[PDB]
Amino acid sequence: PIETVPVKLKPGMDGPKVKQWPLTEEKIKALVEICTEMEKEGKISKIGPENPYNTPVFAIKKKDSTKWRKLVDFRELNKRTQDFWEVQLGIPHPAGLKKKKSVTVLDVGDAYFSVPLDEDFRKYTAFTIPSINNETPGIRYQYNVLPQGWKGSPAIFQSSMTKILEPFKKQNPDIVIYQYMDDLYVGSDLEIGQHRTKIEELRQHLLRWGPPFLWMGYELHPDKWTVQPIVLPEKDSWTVNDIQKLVGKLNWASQIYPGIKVRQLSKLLRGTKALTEVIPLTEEAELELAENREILKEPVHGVYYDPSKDLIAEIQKQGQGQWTYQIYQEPFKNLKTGKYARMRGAHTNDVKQLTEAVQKITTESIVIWGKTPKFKLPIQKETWETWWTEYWQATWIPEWEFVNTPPLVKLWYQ
Amino acid sequence: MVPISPIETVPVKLKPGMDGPKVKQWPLTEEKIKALVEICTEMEKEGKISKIGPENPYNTPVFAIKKKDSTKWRKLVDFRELNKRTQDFWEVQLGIPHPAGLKKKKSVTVLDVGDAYFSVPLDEDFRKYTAFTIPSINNETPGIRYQYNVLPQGWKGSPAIFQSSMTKILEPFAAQNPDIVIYQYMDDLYVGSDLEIGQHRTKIEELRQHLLRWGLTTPDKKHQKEPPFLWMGYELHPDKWTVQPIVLPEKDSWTVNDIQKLVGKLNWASQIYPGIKVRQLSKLLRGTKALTEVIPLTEEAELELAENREILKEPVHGVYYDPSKDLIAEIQKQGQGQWTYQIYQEPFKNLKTGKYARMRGAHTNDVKQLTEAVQKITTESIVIWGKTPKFKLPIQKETWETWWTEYWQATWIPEWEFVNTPPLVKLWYQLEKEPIVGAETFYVDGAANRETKLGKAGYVTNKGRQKVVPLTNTTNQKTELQAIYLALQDSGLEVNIVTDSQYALGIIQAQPDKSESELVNQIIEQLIKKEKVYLAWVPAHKGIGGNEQVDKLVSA
Ligand SMILES: Cc1cc(C#N)cc(C)c1Oc1nc(NC2CCN(Cc3ccc(C(N)=O)cc3)CC2)ncc1-c1ccncc1
Ligand SMILES: [Mg+2]
Repeated sequence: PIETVPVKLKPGMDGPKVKQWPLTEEKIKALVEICTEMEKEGKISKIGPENPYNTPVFAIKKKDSTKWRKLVDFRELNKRTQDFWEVQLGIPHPAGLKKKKSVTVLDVGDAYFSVPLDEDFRKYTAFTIPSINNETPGIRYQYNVLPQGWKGSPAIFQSSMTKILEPFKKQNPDIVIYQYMDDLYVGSDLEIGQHRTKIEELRQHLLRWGPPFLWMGYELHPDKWTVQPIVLPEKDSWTVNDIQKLVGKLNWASQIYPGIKVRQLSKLLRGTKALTEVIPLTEEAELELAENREILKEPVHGVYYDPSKDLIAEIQKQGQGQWTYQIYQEPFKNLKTGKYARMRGAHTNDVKQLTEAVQKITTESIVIWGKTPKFKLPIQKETWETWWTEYWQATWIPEWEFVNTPPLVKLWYQ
Repeated sequence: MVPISPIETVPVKLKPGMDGPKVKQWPLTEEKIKALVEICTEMEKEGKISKIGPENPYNTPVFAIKKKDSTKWRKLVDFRELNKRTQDFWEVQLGIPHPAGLKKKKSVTVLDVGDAYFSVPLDEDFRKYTAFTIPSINNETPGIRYQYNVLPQGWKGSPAIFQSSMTKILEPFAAQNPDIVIYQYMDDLYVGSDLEIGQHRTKIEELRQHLLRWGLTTPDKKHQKEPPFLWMGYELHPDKWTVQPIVLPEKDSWTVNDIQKLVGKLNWASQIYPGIKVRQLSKLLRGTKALTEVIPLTEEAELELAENREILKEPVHGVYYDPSKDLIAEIQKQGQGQWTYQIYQEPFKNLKTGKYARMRGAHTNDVKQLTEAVQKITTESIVIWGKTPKFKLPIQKETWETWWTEYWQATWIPEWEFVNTPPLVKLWYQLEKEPIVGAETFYVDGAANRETKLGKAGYVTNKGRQKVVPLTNTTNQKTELQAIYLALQDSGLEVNIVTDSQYALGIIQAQPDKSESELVNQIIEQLIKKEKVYLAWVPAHKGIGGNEQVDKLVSA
């Protein structure tokens, strides 16, 4: 690769001017060592004060690894980089990736460092290694090659990636391969035994066709990904409180499902009764409950993925290490719901658990639709922004907003 | 002649679309013109400026200004127009160091780099934009035209380009001398080390020998100011640091700007003076922008101000950082949403102190404010020391565990230990997760007419107890809260409450312990008095008995 691709920002937009956030000493030291090596290899170069742009940088440790990885937060630059088409009008998302028995994720971002970047665009990738206590000037760099995390890197490299994968794609027509940013998602239907070595067959390919983190594989099983429909209790004796919670849940579900009825169940709540008093169900209420239970078994109707609109992901903390979540584009039309439990290594850290939930939900969103959702997080902004980088292990970063008012809805996914 | 290396030129451009300045030269007196000609003549011999022909179409006005005792003239090129059209730069001098993060240095030398400032060449393709004109005597010859060859004083890019050029020159010297520290701001160069005073200086001339590679003369700074160094408003002493002496003025009439300068003194003081409070003072500056407006001080601002003077009686000093020791932060609650903290490595020797004020809002509680103070101190400590301190907090471990395991939001506090320093942060009430057996059940409701603002609130219970109260000048949301308040007032120590108010649930489920709404505060006071409260929600207008009965009792 010797001839670059012309790239521009979007009309009427300057480069990013995003403040670098504070870094611990151990992350500064790791970034200094990493960037010293990248500079010797020519991937980045020092810049002068005539470059006013900046993009934040930090360092992570990937899952089951011991060496630091540089992570640039290109979220603002990506928003300002022109939309890509170039080679074709766009590759459609493989709807079959989500139905494979096993999907392995590979970090192929190091391959991007072999393609030079447009010399006119390089100034927009500027970043700063800060110093502790501002005692020295921050070390300023810009990229000479396609950077990991930039929207333009997989698009520009797509032609080269296709030619490297072609001998393997010809051999195996049943293996789905999807690329998202620095990640390669390789889905098969054969068993785990030498699915690993067939994935190892991928590694020697890129190795001979061209890495610090190539050796690792993030293994998923989307065929065994469970959904969470709406479930009504099954009881032999219903208290006033039980029926009251049931009517509230059914009233909420009526906004989602047509024909939900509570009038017969509301008739049992006739009078001013103690909350713990047992109420025998009438058969008209028993019948109404049965019809609602049947309605809630069929899927919601009029629910389609619109690739022009954003995906929204809402998350609720349910306690005891359990988290529920819903993905949608319009309210009350969920495209996906789910629930997690036992976030490893975080039994006494809420924020670490939430951070892992965000990464898992984003991974699922990439597999199903090929993009990341915008999160509504049940956490105060100042708590999240202080800590999330300490537990981040992915090479992409989604967008998020914060929920400050407790939703009444947590009870009805409980 | 010893060959000197050229200082690498920074390429500069104007903002896109913009052109260079074209400002007309002001009329000058014959006296000022003679002054400007002699000065610019000297500057041309030094290489700073150069005469240009008439084809350069840009111009910036020049002036001549007189001083106080020095009966001299000095020029002033007014680059305000050029600065507007100059590109933005990376300013490497946003955040200054904090003294509490600095380490002790046995020896410190201060050298002047003023003469070196003019060895920094200006980008050649940009010089044409710096053109200025000396008008001629009696306007009878063409004005003499000049442009700069070096960074002009008052030009936008001069501080950034000068600092960057010095850093690039100094980088190999610091990297191969890890025993010293080099810090530059403005035209002073500070060099510190833990080398003894003889060996120290040898490195100093070693730095001079390195700096002469680019032909930079660097003598010691005129009138070595003996300690403490007055830097960015601090007082840097060999073993300690402090704020420059603060004096709170004595006044009988306090206006807007006096109180605005008073928060700045107290805020600046709060970094080392423990226990400073500024709320009841900062509260008097709510919505006014007339800096001459006089405002009477509350009796609480006098109490707060008099408390500040007592803290400011004797100067306080902080220690410098020792990486071998641990880093500890201790927080105290001060009241009215105010918090103070101290950061130290050994007891009673603070590295620094500070304060935290709660954010604006209708409802709040102490645990959330404590969490916010922790995150602010954490972020500040990362900046100053590159690490999180260990926390000493006035909250019991059991209190925190109950809070975060039950709170609807994710929350986290880093490694910390309880310190028994009243007033302790507590949970003042805890709602039940399940209905209480044997407790009376209150179905509450309220409603108001938006036309007349007349409303009713009340309850009915499973024992037949009932109340409806008529209300004036109220809203739907206030009557829903009043109904809950009535149920709490008239019930025993354990009570089940059923409401249809999503607004009231949203407030109570936020677990406030204090509010600006007097009605919410009354509800909190009742909840503190109870043994057990179960609060249940039901949808309105849905045939739910008790709720239907009380809804039309209140709906007039
Ligand atoms: C931020 C900063 C401001 C000034 C000023 N003006 C000066 C310096 C050198 C400086 O930079 C650093 N200053 C420190 N220490 C400080 C300097 C030393 N005093 C004590 C002292 C001792 C003996 C004397 C004496 N002999 O009279 C007088 C005073 C303590 C503060 N340490 C590290 C750095 C640093 C710089 C660059 N990169 C990394 C670190
Ligand atoms: Mg009502």
